Amino acid sequence: RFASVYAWNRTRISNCVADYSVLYNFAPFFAFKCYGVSPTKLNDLCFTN
Amino acid sequence: QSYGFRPTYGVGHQPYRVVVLSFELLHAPATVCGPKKSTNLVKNKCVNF
Repeated sequence: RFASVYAWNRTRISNCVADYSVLYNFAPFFAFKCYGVSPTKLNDLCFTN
Repeated sequence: QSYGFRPTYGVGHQPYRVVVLSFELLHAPATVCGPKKSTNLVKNKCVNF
């Protein structure tokens, strides 16, 4: 039930160890372009949120 | 571990046969070359070699 664009769905992420490598099997991933942060070494970054 | 492929899979999961060509154009005895016709050699005259 992905929300429409006009009312997008915002999801809070809290204290967790997030491995950005087990999500590759979750979606087709037509495009995975990324900005200033690169997903290559992302698994080595600590986020405020 | 198994890398099975199914035609029912969507984009981003279909097999992607890839060939990558590695070159070493570092100034060194060159062999593999393109289809440029060799001309006669001229000395003591300004040319575009």
